[PDB]
Amino acid sequence: SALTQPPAVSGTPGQRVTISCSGSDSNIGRRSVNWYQQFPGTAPKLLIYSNDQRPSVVPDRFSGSKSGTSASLAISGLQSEDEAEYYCAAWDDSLKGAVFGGGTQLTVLGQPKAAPSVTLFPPSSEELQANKATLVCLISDFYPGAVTVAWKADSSPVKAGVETTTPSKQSNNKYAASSYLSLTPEQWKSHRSYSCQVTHEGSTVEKTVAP
Amino acid sequence: SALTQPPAVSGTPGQRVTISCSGSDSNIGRRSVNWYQQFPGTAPKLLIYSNDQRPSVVPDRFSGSKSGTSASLAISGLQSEDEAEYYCAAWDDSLKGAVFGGGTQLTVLGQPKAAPSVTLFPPSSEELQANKATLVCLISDFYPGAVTVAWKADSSPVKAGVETTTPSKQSNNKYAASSYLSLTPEQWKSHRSYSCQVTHEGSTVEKTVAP
Amino acid sequence: SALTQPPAVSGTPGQRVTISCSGSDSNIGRRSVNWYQQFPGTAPKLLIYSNDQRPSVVPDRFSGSKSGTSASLAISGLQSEDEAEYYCAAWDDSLKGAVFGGGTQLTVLGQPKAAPSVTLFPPSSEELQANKATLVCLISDFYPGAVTVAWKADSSPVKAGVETTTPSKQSNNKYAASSYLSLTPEQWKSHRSYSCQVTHEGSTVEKTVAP
Amino acid sequence: GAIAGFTEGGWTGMVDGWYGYHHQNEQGSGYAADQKSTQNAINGITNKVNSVIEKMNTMKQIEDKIEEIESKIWCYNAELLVLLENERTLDFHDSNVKNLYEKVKSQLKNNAKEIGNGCFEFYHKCNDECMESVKNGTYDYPKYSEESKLNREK
Amino acid sequence: GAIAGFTEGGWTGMVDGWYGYHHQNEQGSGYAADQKSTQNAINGITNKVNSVIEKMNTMKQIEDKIEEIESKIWCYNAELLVLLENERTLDFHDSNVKNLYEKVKSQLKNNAKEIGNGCFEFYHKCNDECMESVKNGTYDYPKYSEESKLNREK
Amino acid sequence: GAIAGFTEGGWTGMVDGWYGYHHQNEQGSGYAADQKSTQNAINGITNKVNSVIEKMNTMKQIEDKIEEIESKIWCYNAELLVLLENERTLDFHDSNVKNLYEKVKSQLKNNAKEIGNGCFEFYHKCNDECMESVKNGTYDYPKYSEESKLNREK
Amino acid sequence: QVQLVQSGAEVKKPGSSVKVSCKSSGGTSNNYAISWVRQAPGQGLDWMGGISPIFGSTAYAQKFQGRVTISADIFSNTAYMELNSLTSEDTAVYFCARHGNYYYYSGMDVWGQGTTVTVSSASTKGPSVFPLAPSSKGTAALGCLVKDYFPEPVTVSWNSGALTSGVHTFPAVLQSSGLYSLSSVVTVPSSSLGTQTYICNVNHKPSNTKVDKRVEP
Amino acid sequence: QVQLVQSGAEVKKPGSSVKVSCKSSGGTSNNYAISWVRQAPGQGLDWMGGISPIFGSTAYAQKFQGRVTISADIFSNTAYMELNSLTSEDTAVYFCARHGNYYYYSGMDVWGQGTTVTVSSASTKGPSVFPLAPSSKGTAALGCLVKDYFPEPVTVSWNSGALTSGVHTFPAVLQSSGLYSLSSVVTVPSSSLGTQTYICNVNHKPSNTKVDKRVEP
Amino acid sequence: QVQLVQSGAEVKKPGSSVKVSCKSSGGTSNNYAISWVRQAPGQGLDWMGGISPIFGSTAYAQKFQGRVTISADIFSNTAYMELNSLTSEDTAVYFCARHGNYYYYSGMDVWGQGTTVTVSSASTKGPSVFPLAPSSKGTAALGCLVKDYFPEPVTVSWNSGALTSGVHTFPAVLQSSGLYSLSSVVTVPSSSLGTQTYICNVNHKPSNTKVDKRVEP
Amino acid sequence: DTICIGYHANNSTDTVDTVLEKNVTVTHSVNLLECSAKLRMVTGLRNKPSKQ
Amino acid sequence: DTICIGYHANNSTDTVDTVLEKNVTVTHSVNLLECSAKLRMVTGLRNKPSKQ
Amino acid sequence: DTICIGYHANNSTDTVDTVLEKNVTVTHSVNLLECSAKLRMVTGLRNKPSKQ
Repeated sequence: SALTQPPAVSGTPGQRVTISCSGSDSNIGRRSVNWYQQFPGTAPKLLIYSNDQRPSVVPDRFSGSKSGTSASLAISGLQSEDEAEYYCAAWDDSLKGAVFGGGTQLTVLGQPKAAPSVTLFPPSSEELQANKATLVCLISDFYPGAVTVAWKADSSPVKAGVETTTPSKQSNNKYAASSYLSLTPEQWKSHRSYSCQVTHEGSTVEKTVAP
Repeated sequence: SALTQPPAVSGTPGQRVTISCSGSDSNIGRRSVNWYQQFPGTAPKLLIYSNDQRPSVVPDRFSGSKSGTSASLAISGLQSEDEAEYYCAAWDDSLKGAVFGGGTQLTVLGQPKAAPSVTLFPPSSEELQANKATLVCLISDFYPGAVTVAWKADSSPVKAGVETTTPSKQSNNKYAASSYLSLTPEQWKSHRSYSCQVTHEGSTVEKTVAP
Repeated sequence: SALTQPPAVSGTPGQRVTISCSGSDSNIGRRSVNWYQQFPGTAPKLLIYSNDQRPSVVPDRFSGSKSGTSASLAISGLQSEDEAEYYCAAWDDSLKGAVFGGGTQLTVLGQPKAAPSVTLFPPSSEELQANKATLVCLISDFYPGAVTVAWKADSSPVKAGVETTTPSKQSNNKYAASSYLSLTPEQWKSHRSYSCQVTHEGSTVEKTVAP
Repeated sequence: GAIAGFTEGGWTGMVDGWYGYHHQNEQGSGYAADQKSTQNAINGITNKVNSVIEKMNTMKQIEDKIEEIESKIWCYNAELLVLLENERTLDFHDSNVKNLYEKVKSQLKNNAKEIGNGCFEFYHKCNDECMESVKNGTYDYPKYSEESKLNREK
Repeated sequence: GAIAGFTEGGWTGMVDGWYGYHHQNEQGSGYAADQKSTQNAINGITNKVNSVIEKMNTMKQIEDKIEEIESKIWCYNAELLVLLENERTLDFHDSNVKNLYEKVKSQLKNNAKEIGNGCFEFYHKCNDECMESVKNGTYDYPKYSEESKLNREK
Repeated sequence: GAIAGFTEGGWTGMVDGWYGYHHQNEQGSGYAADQKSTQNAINGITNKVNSVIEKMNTMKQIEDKIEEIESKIWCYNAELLVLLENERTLDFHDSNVKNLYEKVKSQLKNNAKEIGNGCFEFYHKCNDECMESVKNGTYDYPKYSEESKLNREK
Repeated sequence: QVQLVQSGAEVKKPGSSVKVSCKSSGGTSNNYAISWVRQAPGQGLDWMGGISPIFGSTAYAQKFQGRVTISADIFSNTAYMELNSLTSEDTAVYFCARHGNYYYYSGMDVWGQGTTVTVSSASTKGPSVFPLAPSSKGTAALGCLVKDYFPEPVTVSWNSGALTSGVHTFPAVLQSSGLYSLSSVVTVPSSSLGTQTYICNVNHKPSNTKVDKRVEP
Repeated sequence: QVQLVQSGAEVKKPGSSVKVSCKSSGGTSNNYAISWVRQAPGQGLDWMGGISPIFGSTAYAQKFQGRVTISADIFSNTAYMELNSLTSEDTAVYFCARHGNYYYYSGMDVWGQGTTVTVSSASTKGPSVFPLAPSSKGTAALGCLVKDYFPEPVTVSWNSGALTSGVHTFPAVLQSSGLYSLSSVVTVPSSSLGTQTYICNVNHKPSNTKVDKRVEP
Repeated sequence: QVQLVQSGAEVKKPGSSVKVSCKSSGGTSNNYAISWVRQAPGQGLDWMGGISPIFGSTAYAQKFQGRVTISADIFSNTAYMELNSLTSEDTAVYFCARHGNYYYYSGMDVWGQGTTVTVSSASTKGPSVFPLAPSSKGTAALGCLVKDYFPEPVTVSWNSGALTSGVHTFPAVLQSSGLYSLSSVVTVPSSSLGTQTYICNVNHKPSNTKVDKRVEP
Repeated sequence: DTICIGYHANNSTDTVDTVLEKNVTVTHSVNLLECSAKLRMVTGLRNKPSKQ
Repeated sequence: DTICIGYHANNSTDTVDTVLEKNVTVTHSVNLLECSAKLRMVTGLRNKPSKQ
Repeated sequence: DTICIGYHANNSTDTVDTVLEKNVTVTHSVNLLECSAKLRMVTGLRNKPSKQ
């Protein structure tokens, strides 16, 4: 890929920070560059075209310049909803093709620790009749993102059958994750109670279900 | 109206007389003139077009000239059937419209006194049954045109209900007129006889009907 | 006819002989000549066109030249199957028409005397029932062509009713002829036997039929 | 600004006819349209019209489905026969007025010569007198060859 | 009066073909038509014909009212497909003979040069010899460049 | 050999659009196509398409014999409406680019003048600077009238 | 054999509008200019305007501009004139006329019969016809009396237009009540008296009254 | 594979007219000039004229001008020749021929079978066929006798053209009565004698007599 | 109001081929260039190529040349992309995009929802859905468990898309057996408990499983 | 002096279709429909007004 | 000397219609009708004879 | 220096029919048939490539 972008950027709310794009004579050097915005799991939106030109929907706080063989974009009054990845793009005459930058991930200087809402779901009744037992611990309401959940049978941990997802952004953007405990009704019939234990930044939250 | 004609002309049978048409630079002065013939109650016929040009049906005795800002037409060997009114016409560029002269009435030096045939008509029989009585005095066969008719009940005149037409030309052209006596069968039942009295150039003709 | 050819030519097998065509300035002089081949009773075949040009089917042994106001064609290695008549042709501008030569008949130096197969045919049986008697002497298998056939009733000749054809070429080309004896069953009932007598180059062959 | 001539446009000011003339001698301007050929054009044009309009007009759903069939045909049939004579009405126009050029190149000879645009400047001075004769088709040329032959000198 | 060339008319006198030539060297006149392309024209022209004629042919009043429907369609259908290839038969003609110009402007080079009208006057004198070579497509030009290059002097 | 210009052909090398330009100042070659009018052309061209495709779609042998009737009509009906807009799609093209000539004869004035073929040689030397302004429609001419007026001297 | 045939006479009250038709019968006049010219009773000719349908010109007199609309139907070979906001001065006889050419300079060479248009505050009523018996006098007189008709004008013919000689039809009289009346008479010979019959045709469009009464001894 | 197929032979009495057809079978010749050339018996070729239907030329020999009409039907790929006011000199065999190109300068490269046209004062009558039994002689002879036919010419084939070897068909003789007669014979082997049958086809169009008789032992 | 609507996600095993559609709904984009750009998971944008149907251009990225075919149907306003010889690197999300103009220089201004294409050796199987009862907690939590589905991805909506607030649908987990499973939850108020019902919509095209289960107390 | 030959023009906004061309403005035409609603036939000439 | 290239002309009075034009006289055509009675198809060229 | 205005050409072998002309090669067209089997409609321009 023909166009050069820093891998990640960060900014405080309200500050101005800028992201650069370096190409060669074959692309930006003789042609206009377009840059795109991506929020996770959704399609891109066009922010600027023809170097410095701005689209009807886009806020004036975004503005552009390109020089020589490189182009750069400044976001003023950086705000939290702006958190997303944005890509440079251009036509390349050597390739006789469109090219994109590697991409730049923007982070907004985080907001304070927020604890999760954890919800644990029971075997649906048909499901035990079906041959099944599954526990769903829904870990929700979290901010900023990476933590560990350990699960107990009685008060004793279970390694087997545990699959825990890596974190994902919610729509107004803070994170949630999923972990599932797989296993058959005899395992269930036998027990106790079951618990999902979430510890965040060293502090642990637990919920329990019983047959 | 843009074009100038004498109001009336007269001629003896066989003589040549001429009728003039005066316009301004806006009409005849730069464009051709057409002149038209009118016998009473019927549509016009075209006699000359393009100043001096003559139509297939028209006698050579009609011929034309136009000069400067005026035009004139001569009728040779004037004859009695020629008795009618003839109009000059032209295109006007200022008006961007066609114009006509005021018109000229031609009279042929009259032929001798001819007395009328007077005919008086009875109530039709249905008409008396209908609520009606009307007398129709048809005064016919007259030459030249204006006379007075006075009507009598018994031998006494009646002013009321009498309406007498002003004279009109017949087709081979001498005149006829109509006068009507209006009134209800009691007026009729009561009377006498009724008469319509026509006096022409001081000499009187009468016809009578009785119930 | 505008184009000049010798009436007849002869050649030995294998020799080269040439046939000439003389025209005037009006035909060959300004236009190309085409020459045609005719075998008896069939349509012509085109041998050469555009003076010297040769058609796909034709053997190289035929070749052409034309000069000035005359044209000539040579047949090399003359062979017997070549026996036929060939015609010169050209466009004529004075006539504004196509012209042909008088034609030239080619003969190949004959092959030895070959005697005829003579076959005599009987009245068909229906035919005597029909009112008829006819004798058909088919004289076949002959080479070169002109001979006389005399017919006998008993051993006595009959002049009446005899019609003998002039000779015709067979397909691989040697000749055959036909003579017919016409006459009514009484003539037949009465007789003898009937014979057709063919004598060729002074030697006579006979066949006989009997009722 | 100036005036015109065919090549770059028609004449709004000329209203006396489809085809026609206008002249500028020292007297003054004045559009004069050619009744001559404006008429014989229209007459044929008129005759093309009625010749077109002479052609207008010669199980339940079977009847309809047919009715709509010739509603279909005829309606495009027309559309066909509209674009046709329309185009060739319009080659008829341009034809006539190049014919209304040969008009007097076969008359104005070499006394004026093509400005290019479709106008003429006379080696003459041609008054009302003169343009009228052109319009008439009168336009002689024993006229005054001489002076133009001189005037030609230019 | 003189002769012609395309621009202002075709040749009644040329009968040997649709397209073709005529020359006037000091020998004499004589219309000579181009068999070359008159043929390959006709062949295609002929092929256009059968290609057209290959298309001919694929409750009481219902049957009739239908019968008259395709009597109608087909009959104009044809009329459609007549004006078409007729017009484009006629662009095919004019095309060929401007192609029968490139003929030898890509051969006669600069030895004659366009009279304008569609004829040529040689910087040469080209006898039967020579026009034949043109007609043949032979027409070399190491011919005699020199003299024409001189003759050019004019 | 050299390059081109309309008159004798289109440009294989120009791919940025239907219509457009190319220039040769002393810097170097480079085909530049006119987005300006290539777009508004296509938009209308596109609009001609759906306008065409909007028209597609509105006793035993009676039904068939009818079915085949509008199989017949419609199928030629189309054929009609294909040759039409095709021809007039193609007068629309040539129209635009003579309009893409008036483009800057109403701008390049008398600073270059028609080569004939459809190109221009400047009484100027017009760098990237300059052709861009032409392309922009910017092309002023208080520019440098003077030198061209001098350069004109040639 | 072209002739222009105009619609029959119409009468409408003021402020209303009227449309008059002129049909070119026996051929087309589309390649000609046709003009409308009006003649008020006992007055001169007045150009209203004209139309040349194929040429494409429609022209109007200045005084009648904006009030008159002139139109043509090429299919029917008929030209129409429509006048609006009628007043008493618009009462007149209206003619249609064909110029010599496509334009209005040329002479008007085919003329319509003329159409009478009467502007009156009024309510149209139909005539009653009554026979006038051959009471009076080789010659005799007979007639029809046309009674109580509004508004003008009425046409009278005898025996389907078959009867042509010696017929005179009188002008109307306007009575004090405001209604027209008329008589039509023809003098024909006394010889056919008893055997042969006379029949009357009376028609007047505003009423569209076409009425027949036959006169008997 | 183009071939020109001409109509069969015709015979008409003098002063009458005849039309001869030449069909281009297996393709079209419309893009070619086709000429008509006649050969009188034992005489040279004579150009009558030609036609090039797509090119648009129709040409005539000078001697035959005004008497001959040459035409083509492009649809049927058939060209026609019609001659009028026949006399005895017009008795001949008529060929149709295709030139190499659209014009008549080029060689004539496809030739019709030829059509015989006979001009005779006469009344056409049909032939009667009678078998000629294998009376005479590994080889044998059989035939058909064609009796009493007017006018010339007649075609004979055996067993539908299936029979090809050793067949010779004789020239006709003209008898004193004025009628033609002929015999057709084929010599075939004696070996098939008894088992295998021989069948005769005789046809001559002026009579349009196509007649069949089979020969038996 | 134009929007580009792409076909749903597809999954095919390697070496096979896939065709992706992009429909221009609410209007046409034929006068525009449309490009196909792919984004592999957590990776940058990659131009594959583009087509401008009315203009007549079809363009391809160099790396994808010969393997990708881009097409458009002007009638349906739909553009198609087809890729061949799939391998694991071709697993990605594929977007369709419209340029600002007829050409590819211009910015891409209307974007499709994106279509996920997964290349896996695998045999597609359908999910089973089971309700997650409002067991846990003015606020409550309910959900659906999506069990045993191959391959990715599955879409979940509640009550026909009528239900919009407080719904979070989780990422899938890939189990040791190799099958995906997921849960979808929404937190809604406790107030409607007993009266009002919640209904689940689960669909995933490779299985084309669209499955419904409603959650009850 | 000069003389020019010219053809009519006017302020008509009326338009027609031809085989070759679409919506040409012409000075005058008649409308034939006393179906698909497109049948104007030209009588006048191509409308190409001067300017001043 | 000169050489000219030319096309055929003749004295044919035959005429055809084209999309664009009416009754053009051409040197040769074939008539297709072995309905509305107008179907002549041209084979020859436009007939434009010299003069002398 | 020079500047030229030009139109597109390419290596397309695609062809269409017009009222006036047959099989013209053009750079691009769309095919309408998703009967007589002839309905190509042009979008591109007449294909007339330079040479070199």
